[PDB]
Amino acid sequence: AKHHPDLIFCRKQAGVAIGRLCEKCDGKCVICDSYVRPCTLVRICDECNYGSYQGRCVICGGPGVSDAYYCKECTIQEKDRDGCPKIVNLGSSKTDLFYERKK
Amino acid sequence: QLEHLQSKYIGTGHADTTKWEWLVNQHRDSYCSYMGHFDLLNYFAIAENESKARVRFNLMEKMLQPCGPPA
Amino acid sequence: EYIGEMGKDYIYAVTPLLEDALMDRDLVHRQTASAVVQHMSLGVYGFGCEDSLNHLLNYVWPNVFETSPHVIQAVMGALEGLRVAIGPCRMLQYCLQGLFHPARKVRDVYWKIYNSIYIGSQDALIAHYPRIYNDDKNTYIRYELDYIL
Amino acid sequence: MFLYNLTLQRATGISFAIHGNFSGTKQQEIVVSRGKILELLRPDPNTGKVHTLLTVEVFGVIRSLMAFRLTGGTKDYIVVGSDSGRIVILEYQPSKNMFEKIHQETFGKSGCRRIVPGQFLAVDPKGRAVMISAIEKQKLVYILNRDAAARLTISSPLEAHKANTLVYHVVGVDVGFENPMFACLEMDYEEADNDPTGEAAANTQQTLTFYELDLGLNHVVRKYSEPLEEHGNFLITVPGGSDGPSGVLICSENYITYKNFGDQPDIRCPIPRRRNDLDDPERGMIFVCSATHKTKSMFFFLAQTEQGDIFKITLETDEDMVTEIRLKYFDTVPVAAAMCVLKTGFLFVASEFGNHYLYQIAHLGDDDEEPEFSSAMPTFFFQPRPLKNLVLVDELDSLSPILFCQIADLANEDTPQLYVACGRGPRSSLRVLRHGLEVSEMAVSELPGNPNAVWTVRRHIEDEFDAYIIVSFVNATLVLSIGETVEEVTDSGFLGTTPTLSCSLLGDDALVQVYPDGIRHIRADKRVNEWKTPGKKTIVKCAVNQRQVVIALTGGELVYFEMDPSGQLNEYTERKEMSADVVCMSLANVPPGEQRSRFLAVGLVDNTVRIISLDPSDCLQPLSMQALPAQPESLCIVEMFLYLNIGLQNGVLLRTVLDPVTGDLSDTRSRPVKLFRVRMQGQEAVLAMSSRSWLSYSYQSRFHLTPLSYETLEFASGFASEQCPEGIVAISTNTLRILALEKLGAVFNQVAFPLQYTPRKFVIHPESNNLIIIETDHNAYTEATKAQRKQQMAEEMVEAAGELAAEMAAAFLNENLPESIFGAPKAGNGQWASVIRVMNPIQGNTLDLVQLEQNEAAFSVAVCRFSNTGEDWYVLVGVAKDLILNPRSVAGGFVYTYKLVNNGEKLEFLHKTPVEEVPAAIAPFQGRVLIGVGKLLRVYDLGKKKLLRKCENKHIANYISGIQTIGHRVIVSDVQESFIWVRYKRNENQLIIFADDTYPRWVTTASLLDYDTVAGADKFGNICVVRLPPNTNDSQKAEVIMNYHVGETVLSLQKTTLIPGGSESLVYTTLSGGIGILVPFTSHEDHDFFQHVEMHLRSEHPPLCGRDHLSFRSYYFPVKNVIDGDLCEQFNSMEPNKQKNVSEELDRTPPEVSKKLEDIRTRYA
RNA sequence: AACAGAUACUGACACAGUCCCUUU
RNA sequence: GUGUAGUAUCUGUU
Ligand SMILES: [Zn+2]
Ligand SMILES: [Zn+2]
Ligand SMILES: [Zn+2]
Repeated sequence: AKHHPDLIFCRKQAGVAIGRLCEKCDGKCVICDSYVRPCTLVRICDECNYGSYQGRCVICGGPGVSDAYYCKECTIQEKDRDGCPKIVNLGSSKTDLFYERKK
Repeated sequence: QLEHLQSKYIGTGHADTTKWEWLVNQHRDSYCSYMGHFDLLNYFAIAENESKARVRFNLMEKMLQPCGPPA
Repeated sequence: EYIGEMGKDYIYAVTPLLEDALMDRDLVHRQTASAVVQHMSLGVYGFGCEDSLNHLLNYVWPNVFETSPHVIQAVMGALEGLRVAIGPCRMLQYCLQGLFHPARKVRDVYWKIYNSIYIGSQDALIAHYPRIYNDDKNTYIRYELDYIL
Repeated sequence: MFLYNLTLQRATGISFAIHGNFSGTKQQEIVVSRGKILELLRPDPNTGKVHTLLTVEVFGVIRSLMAFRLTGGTKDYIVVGSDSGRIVILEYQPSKNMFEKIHQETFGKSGCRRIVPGQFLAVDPKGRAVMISAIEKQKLVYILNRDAAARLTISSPLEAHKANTLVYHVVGVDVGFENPMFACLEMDYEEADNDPTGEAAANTQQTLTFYELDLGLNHVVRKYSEPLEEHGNFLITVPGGSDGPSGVLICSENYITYKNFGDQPDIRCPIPRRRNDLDDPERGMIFVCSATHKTKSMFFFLAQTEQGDIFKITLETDEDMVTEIRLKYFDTVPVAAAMCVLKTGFLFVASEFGNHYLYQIAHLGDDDEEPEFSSAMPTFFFQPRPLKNLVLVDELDSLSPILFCQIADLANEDTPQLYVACGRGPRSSLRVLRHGLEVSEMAVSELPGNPNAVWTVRRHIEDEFDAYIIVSFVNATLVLSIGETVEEVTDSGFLGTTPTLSCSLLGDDALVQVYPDGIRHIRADKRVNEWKTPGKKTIVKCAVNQRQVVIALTGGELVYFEMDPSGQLNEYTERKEMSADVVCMSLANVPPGEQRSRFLAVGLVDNTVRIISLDPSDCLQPLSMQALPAQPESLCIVEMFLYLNIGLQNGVLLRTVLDPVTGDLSDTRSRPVKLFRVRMQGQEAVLAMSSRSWLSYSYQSRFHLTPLSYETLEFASGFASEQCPEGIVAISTNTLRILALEKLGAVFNQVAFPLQYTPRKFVIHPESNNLIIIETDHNAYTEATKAQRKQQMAEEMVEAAGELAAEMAAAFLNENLPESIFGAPKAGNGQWASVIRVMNPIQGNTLDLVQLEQNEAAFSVAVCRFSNTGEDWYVLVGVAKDLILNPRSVAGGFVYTYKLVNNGEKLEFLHKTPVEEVPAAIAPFQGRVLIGVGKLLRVYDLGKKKLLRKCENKHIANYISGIQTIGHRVIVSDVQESFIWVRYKRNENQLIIFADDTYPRWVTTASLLDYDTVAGADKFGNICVVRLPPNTNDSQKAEVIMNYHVGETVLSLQKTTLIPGGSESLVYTTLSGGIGILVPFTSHEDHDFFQHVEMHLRSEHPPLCGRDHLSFRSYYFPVKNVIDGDLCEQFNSMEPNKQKNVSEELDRTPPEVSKKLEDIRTRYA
């Protein structure tokens, strides 16, 4: 997601695994969050696709439902040839929201 | 973060970058491009009577220490 | 963004409005105009509409010396889109003047722009580099390109 | 303004020529790689000829190519590394005749980058892993494996990166079922970039490193790293495991070394030097390529030298320890960039510049007259000699280094020819390329009469040669037969008194005589079924068949005959007559699938053809009708799914799909047209005759229409004999001719004339149509200098006190090595040689020759005339002196003037004029000339002692490359800037520039399309068109209106017309041997249609090697107003499902799209 | 220039989420 | 309605 500067990409060398998206993140681009013209499949590194993490959401980590894709603009800009777009951080909004809810 | 992405790649500079190393990167990339394409190598091997293997060997030799020693 | 190819017929209609928006009076107007420029340039890529895109680049370039992160991101996105649509030669010509500026706060911005240009399509930068006259001890001229059959 | 890119000839320059088993059979094929074309070749194992099966285009720069097979497998695969950041595995399909992509994986950005792999493509000898590497820091390993479904799979890449290192070569090590290992020639540069003194640049040596792939732990680790002595350039893999030892052979300058890890003392052997070599002793000596011929009995290597000598390396070893290396001289061939030795004893030599050759190894070259050399022996010499261990069987024509082209009409033909100046070094030549198929005449016999129709029916069906040759006169006949002596048979049983109209093959051995009085049947056996047609209205037309005799009378009175197994004639009681006569009619060949010929087509005066069914129930009863724009002339039916070629009274050929009713009609362009069916390349073709010969062949299910390159003929008949199995017996100008078309030679028949050096430019003398050619080479000797050097060397060798009395000097001065076979004695980086040649282009014989001195490098030529004189031609040659290329520096220059009196056949010296720099361009204008010396532009006029300078200008940015002028406007090409517009003012004598460009360009050539438009090429392979704004007065800038990327450097742009009656086009030729054109659209609807077709094909038919077509065409500048025609024409070879899908997206049927795509090509070219 | 207060604006930013090793 | 990152403009005290 491009709306949170704190998040961090893994972007290691990609493997043969295919990324997945949950219900909330379905139909989006893993780089810019765009609903227009999915173009190319998303692949992730074998460290991300291991054990419990297998078949989870690329963006937030929820249960995987549908495949991930790159939008046409990212493919034109060759932003797809950069490594696994899996997010490794947990974010500041999520933890604070959880703590506020569990107040 | 954009700066982590650009840091890893070889060839990118920053504020405290000198001219010699910039042109060294230019020359190395130019030699690699010459090696890559085919008709440009044919041009170089016709301009001077040398076999393509000799031209490739010379270009590879020039990759180490181009543009002279540093300051 | 929604219309990719059939958007070259409406660049003329919105060009004066974009020029008005990109004027140095307010930050958000320039931010959103830069976003429009980025999306339009990515859309019209490959269909030979570089004439108006050059004018839009000329109008959007003076905004890179900003400090707010959102405007910075919008301007960098617009510059990347214009680099894709126009070609690395024009962007290299633009960024080639301040790359060794005496001020420290200008070289870093020019180097960020140059790195963004360089990571994408460096093999074109090979053919688009400027001639440098060599120094007393260092050879700076690529004599191989001057061979003539 | 949109243009449409087309190609007439593809590149013929081989870069990689790997070999293996790709068809899955026991026959081996060769997969060669042009710059961007992937081609597969199959040499004939009986006649030695090489054939082509697939010529797919990949739209990318191929950087590496290797093949492998999995253990226990039979079919090999193909691995491709290219400019796209992907690795692709391919697989040949003999059934579909196409390449299928099996896998592709992305690992980085696109383009020929420094730190993106794709340069080296080492593969495991067994087939367990593959490795792709970059020039710097990047190495990735993939693991290949098979599944339960008998399909290959690929694993995730394994990284083996290393900072601040350079890679020279990477090869796979044969380890024999152990952990796969890879060896590389690494070299570090970390410290050398940190030593201001500069000694750290020295004392840095290559290190041989081994990378072992740990299959158990799934990671790659480097184990051994030993410094080397010299600098190696490439490695060789030694067959190990069960046969031979492991390790790699390292090739360096003047050395070859064997090394192996663990415990091994290395062995070094010096490379033998040529005896009595004329080269400078300063230079070194390296190998260029190699090969391997491992076999159960033993294995040996082959190696190629710079001079062109093939050695034969044999390793001598203990039980497991190697002891010595044994080098022996095998033969000498032209220098090549890749060699491959196959089974059956064949050697394929892919020359890096020029033609390609195929040799058959007759002897292995052991214990022969020549001695051997070994590392155990304590600088060896050898005597080169003509071929002994090789025999040439085939040659593949190619024009790899095309340097200058000029389309004109220097002969008396009506069609322009192409005069190319290809070639490099002593193998350079000038060729005459003209559209058409080559014709070879063998035997010509004169017939004193007017032969109108001849046939070549065989005596029997199982006979392999045509025994009957019935030459028919106007009122008489002439019978002939095939044999060593062709004569006239008298006792043949044929009544030779009435003219013959056709010769049928009714039975296995039966023939009939067709005359304008009926038909008499004369079978080979003693049986004649005579059947005359009494009356003033005799038979007019005739249609022979393998089992039928269908004829007709006046008024369209058709006659039908059928053969029964008994051997009689069946006449139907029907004589249906139409209102008009027959203009053309014939039967089709009898196919085994159906009983007989499917249908009969009869052309009529009313221009309506009728397709009469051959069933007795509806005999002589039509079933359909078809009209024609003009008078029908022939109705030949071509086989191979069939079509029907129609002849017309006007010079247009019409093809109709096989059907009783008319279907898709294809038209192609004042005399009657006659078609004859012959056997071409094992395929049934046709031969039309409209104004010249026209042979339409269905080669690989593709239809071509290319004329036979010969003078006009009239009649033809197929030829079959032991000497010439495939040919034509033709009659023209009342003589008997023999034709032979064995080699295909699709288009642009070639006739070459040899040269001495690399040609630079040539001009045409307008009065006499003669060429003035200037040649120049670097690192070369003139004749006199090399002769004097030879004399000095012989004197020194005599004085060397080798017994004071040595007889070797006579042999040495009597020893002359043919330079076109043994190469040229390269000397040094400052030497040059040049020569000026006046050549007749109709027949390539020199009419004059002028040799310059040492270090005289010609760079310009011009044929002009001056105002001060009248009828006085002149030749101006620009010459350099003491030119150093890489440390660029020159010492002066000169300009020569000649006189050219005797019809442009003599060159007598007039004077020479010193200049301060090298004159790069000379262009006459307005009775004077321009000479561009360095960055200075000057005007000169003829005098008596020298040329006098009038005007000058010193504002050109850099070196001046070329000059083009029109009217009072002259355009200046620059080495780095694009174009400069400068005007000459006569009243003031000032040259002032008024318009230039914005984008710098390394232009190599320029052509003027109009008063304001210039088309310029580029060093990097781009083509651009630039136009000056209309409101310009001769500061100001020019606007770019077109961009493109051919992918191959262009050295000639020229606008002219190729086919008579067509439209002019912008013909260009490139440095790799390709010939293409750019054409405009005749309608806006056509432009939108082609644009949409290109978009859809780009969408659903991506490039084979993983590149992006639009990104490829926008490699340096974004593409503008050019539509790629190769991608568009790729539609015609796609799968039917995709074809119908795309066509329905086009709102057309696939045949309509095919016709639309073909029409523009057949119009412009 | 630093400390503090107030008012507007951007990010198709998010809303019992849920934890998916927590070890003997 | 609330919380997570930022930004701009005003006012008071040194
Ligand atoms: Zn990852
Ligand atoms: Zn999600
Ligand atoms: Zn995207």
